[PDB]
Amino acid sequence: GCVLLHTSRKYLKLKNFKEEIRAHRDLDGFLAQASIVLNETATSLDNVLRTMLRRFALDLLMAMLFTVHLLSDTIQGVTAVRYQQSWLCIICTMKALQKRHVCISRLVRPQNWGENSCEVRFVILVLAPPKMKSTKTAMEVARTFATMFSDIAFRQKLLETRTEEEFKEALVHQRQLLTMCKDFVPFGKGIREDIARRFPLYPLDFTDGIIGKNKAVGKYITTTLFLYFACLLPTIAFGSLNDENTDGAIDVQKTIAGQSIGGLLYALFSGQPLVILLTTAPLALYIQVIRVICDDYDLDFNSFYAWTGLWNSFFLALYAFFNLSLVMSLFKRSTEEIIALFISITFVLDAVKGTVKIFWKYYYGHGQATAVLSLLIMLGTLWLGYTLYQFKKSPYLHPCVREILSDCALPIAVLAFSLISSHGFREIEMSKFRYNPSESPFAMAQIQSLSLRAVSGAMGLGFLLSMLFFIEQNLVAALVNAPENRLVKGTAYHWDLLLLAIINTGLSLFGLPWIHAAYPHSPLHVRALALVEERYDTIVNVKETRLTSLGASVLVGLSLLLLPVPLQWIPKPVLYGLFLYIALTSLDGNQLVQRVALLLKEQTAYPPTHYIRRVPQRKIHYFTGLQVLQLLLLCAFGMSSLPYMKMIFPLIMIAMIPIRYILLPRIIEAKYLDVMDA
Amino acid sequence: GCVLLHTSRKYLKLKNFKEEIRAHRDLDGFLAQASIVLNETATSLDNVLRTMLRRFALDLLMAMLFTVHLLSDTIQGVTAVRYQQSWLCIICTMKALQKRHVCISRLVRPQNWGENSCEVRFVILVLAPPKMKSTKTAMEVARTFATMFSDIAFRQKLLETRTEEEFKEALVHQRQLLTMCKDFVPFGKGIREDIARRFPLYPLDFTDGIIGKNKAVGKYITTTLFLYFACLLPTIAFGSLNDENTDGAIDVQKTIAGQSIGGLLYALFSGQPLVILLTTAPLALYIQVIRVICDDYDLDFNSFYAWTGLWNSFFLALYAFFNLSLVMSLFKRSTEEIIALFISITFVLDAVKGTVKIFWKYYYGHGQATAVLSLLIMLGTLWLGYTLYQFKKSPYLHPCVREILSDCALPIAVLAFSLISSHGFREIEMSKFRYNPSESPFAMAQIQSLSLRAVSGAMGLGFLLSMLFFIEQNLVAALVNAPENRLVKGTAYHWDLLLLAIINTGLSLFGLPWIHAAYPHSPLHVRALALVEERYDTIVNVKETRLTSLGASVLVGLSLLLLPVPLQWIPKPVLYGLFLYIALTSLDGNQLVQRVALLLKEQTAYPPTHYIRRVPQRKIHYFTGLQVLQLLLLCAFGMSSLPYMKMIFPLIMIAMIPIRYILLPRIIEAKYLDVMDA
Repeated sequence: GCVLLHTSRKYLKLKNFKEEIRAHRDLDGFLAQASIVLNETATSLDNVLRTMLRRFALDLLMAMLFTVHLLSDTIQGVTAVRYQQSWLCIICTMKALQKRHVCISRLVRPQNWGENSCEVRFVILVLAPPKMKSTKTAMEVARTFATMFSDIAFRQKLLETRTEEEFKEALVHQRQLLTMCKDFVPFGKGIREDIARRFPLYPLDFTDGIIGKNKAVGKYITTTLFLYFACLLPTIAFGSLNDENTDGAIDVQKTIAGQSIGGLLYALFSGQPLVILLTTAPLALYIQVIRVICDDYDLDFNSFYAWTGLWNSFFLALYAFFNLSLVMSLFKRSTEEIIALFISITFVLDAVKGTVKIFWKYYYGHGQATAVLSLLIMLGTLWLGYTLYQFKKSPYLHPCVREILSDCALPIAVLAFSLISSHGFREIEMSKFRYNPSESPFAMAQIQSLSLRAVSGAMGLGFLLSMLFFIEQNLVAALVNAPENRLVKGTAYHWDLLLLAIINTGLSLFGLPWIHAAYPHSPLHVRALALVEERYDTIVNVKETRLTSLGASVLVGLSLLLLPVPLQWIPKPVLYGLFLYIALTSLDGNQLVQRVALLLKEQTAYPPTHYIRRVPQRKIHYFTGLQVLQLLLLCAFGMSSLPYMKMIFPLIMIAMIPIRYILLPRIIEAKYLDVMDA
Repeated sequence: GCVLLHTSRKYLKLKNFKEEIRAHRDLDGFLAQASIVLNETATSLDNVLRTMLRRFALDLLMAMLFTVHLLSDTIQGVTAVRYQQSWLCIICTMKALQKRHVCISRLVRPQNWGENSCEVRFVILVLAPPKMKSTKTAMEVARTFATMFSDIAFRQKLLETRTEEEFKEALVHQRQLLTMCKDFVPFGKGIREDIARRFPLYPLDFTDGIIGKNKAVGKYITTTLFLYFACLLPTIAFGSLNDENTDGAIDVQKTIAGQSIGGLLYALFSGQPLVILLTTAPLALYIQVIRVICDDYDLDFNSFYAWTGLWNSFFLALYAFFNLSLVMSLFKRSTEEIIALFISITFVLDAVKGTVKIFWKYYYGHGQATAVLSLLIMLGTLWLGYTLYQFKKSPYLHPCVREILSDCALPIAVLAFSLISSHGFREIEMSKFRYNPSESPFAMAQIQSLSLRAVSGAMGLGFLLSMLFFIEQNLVAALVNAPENRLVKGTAYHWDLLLLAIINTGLSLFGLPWIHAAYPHSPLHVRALALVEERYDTIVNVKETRLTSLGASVLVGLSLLLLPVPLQWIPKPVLYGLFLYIALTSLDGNQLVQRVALLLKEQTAYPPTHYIRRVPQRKIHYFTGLQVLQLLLLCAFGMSSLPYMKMIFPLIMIAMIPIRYILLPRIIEAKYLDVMDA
């Protein structure tokens, strides 16, 4: 009965006692239940293995060990390639075991058990159940002992030991050996250097995936379509929100026009073009507050709105000119993810609040079919978009066709349910955003009309706006420029901030809504243009190009000609489903979200991530809990009914840095915190 | 720089040229592009490998080969344990390759390359890309050549060859060598033997998981709860369907009472108690036809209904007494799955037809909020139930808590959305099944009242009913008794058929609806009580017990006391979601469904199933297409508007056997068809 024997040899990295705590935990567990065989007189591998098994407690266990050259799993040391015949590590997996059993047996005399086992003196048997954590599997536990025995000096010390207690002391002693401003002075250098880093690479932005090989034409078209829908609809909602707050001073037409002009300019004359500019709800809050201030006094809305925008741009220009973007590097992964998660929650709350608003107005008559259909459309749009989003991992279809279909998840879900609501349910009227003809012919707002005692108030709002703009712009840019994304071209933090002020001051003078780096869209824009290979998921490269951003801006601008059509065929629930879709898809890769899901996870399902290996689980869960506590602080201030607390929200984000670097070290060791950021 | 080398040795089964076609395909592909090196004068492994690589076309390729003892992957022959040093098979994986390259090099003289490679004469290098089908991976292709070279006689013949053409002929010649009634005579034995097989095991049915170790108390309670909801609701719909067809002759009270009494009796005095009895839509069609016949003539509905039930039981008694259940073994996996899929489609169509009925009555006013909410509730119930159903595979939660929560998918989904529709949407009226007080006091139907010329017509219906009962009872029992399910106790086909007639004749005399083996519930009952371990999914054992069936029947009977409560708090859309849930969950494991999904699958994602290995893909897809054609035949006859074609549906199922055993062999080879059944 001839059979085929498949032998596979792979190099395993030496266990890092300095960094990995599992080695120390496994050594302590072994010391607690030591099974050490001293002066084993058996001259054969079979007898030694049977003796070690008897120390553990049989032919049933002995048989499963084999399939030295007949052993199923073994680990041996190699010297840079000479094998280490001095010691041998035998590994086996048994389904009938509940714990991990490690036995170390020392032979009286060297034994010639094979080509690479001619001088065996130490035999290490590691038995573990198949169902165990990836950090404490049979291979991992053996690597802890293999690394210690890989030292020739340590093996010599073991041979000198005479008693079991001294043998343990050598193991403990070996473990100990293994275990053991100037910037801002040049004000202009930040702006100058960023231009110098980006200007030579400008032509490559328009020909990165168009000219030459690896033509990613389908990716660019899909990403532009994804950006077009993901940007036009929120601006429509924000434009309507401004319309009902400013009583027609700022409408859908101006909001979309500002987004198109600002996006087009940013896509052309800014480094790192993957950042997407969009108006946000906090910006709408400032516009609402400005209207309230202008209502209380005898002040023109456009004049006051322009002046605070001028001060906002002026302070942002100073921030770029003083190279203040460097201090934003203190926002490590610990703080960025919390702020990242908070913004995703806001989009979820906006959809929930909008659904309640529809139910309150229609279902309770402050009719019922509209509210019920609104819930169905919102849930259906989220389901269809998310199902298509996850379709990329499916084995179904041609890889190219599947990638195109999956990357078109948002455009297809919006269009499909827009037809369902508008055409399949014509008899049921649906809530839609208001549309009105042109009212303000893009005036200059008459900045000189406003007098003293009011520009100073605008300066205060402008300074507060600058704090919001400075933090948000750098946070999203840092997320785009995260080390996980390759982006070999470079970063243009200082130049982008200066251009953002230049874009904003133009919008403020014409009364257009302000726009800055929007958190959900930009990484999704990077994620859409990125190439991911299963291993877990790793981004090989990102197609850095201005075509997607520029193309989306043009399409949004062209939508102004046919503006009523989106405002009629696309109801609010479709937008609410879009908000749910982008919020959920933006959490794919969030460090805090994964650890939150980890809390609720069976131990055996814990992935072998870097932070789990280096940081104790107890400390990780404490860090996760503290981050959730910080998240609740953001929710209390950022999503409150009082407008003032929401306006001072950037101060809360600033206050997170002292908590991270002063308060958190007092609770959790600073070394563990640094690993989480890394 | 000391490193750790992990070597793993595993026995690989010799490639079966007789059964597996991939071996022949790989050998033909190698012959088409042969890379044979004859009389290699190199005395070192490195030079031979470099020469073979040059024949393929380098140090980059050479480096990836290693990490003989330094080779990453190798296959060697073992004699029952002596290694075969004559030949060696080297395996490597390269991401830069597009095809599979195999090279065979013969050495002039034996070389001593190691302990197990002291007489190397043949070197086999197999290079394949990582992304390939599981049947044609690097290991699989090497196994084809390893099996051929495992024969010492074949290696001697290769040494005798002088030219490359003769070397190919030896490879071809080696491939050829590797490639190359009485029953029914005892009428009563069927009934007697089944009782003898089940009577000694009767006490074990009530103490299989209650007394002793492995107490599966949570499984029994959950399964009883699952069966209670999965049975009570369809009987409610069928009872209402009978009420609107028979104009009050048969109502919800009688249908539930018949289900409870029939289920309780079957759970007690029947072998293989995992079979669940329930009324079906085709049975309701016969009741509707009986009412129409009784309306056309001057015949009592109860008298005619009882007589056809008497003949149905009489013919079923003869079928059990003549051991006719044996011929049902001809319904192999080829025909059972098609019938299995068809019944699942009927439950899907019933939910769809019911949804259209609600929309037609309410949305179009033949109001709108009811129809829209009905769609939302139906889709929501399916989503929540299916999400909880798939929660069992999740790493989330405690394994015990997760298993209990996931196995309660149907009860939780029904109860949760019943509260949502009845209590969360009180203002929106929902379609509900009719409830009326008791009208018929369980009479005996006065069988003797009916005269001649009408009992003969009942005999015709009874014979047609017997055909439906005989086929359906055996098909579901065969699915329960499938080889995948262990069920070490045995089978009681003949006894179950006789008892089914005894149960049915009692129901017919009292005017209760007939019940037989229901396809969706019974395997799900087996699946709920089964233990599944990931490998793919394999059922270790099934907890065979009568408690779940008996407990569910009692709960259904007790529901008659509080009958209005389910008929009010549970609307039709919740039931429609239940129909969608059971239909979809019943396809988990369907052979036809998996092959249908296979059609739409990328080649690299093809699982290494037995039928793929033995049967060509082209023939598999032809077999899948023919089965779909047979499915369309069932759909045309079984789900048509004409009642007569639906009544003769059992004839269509009978006609499938001649197609399988006479028509299918004419198109696809009989050997391939037998593999599909196996």
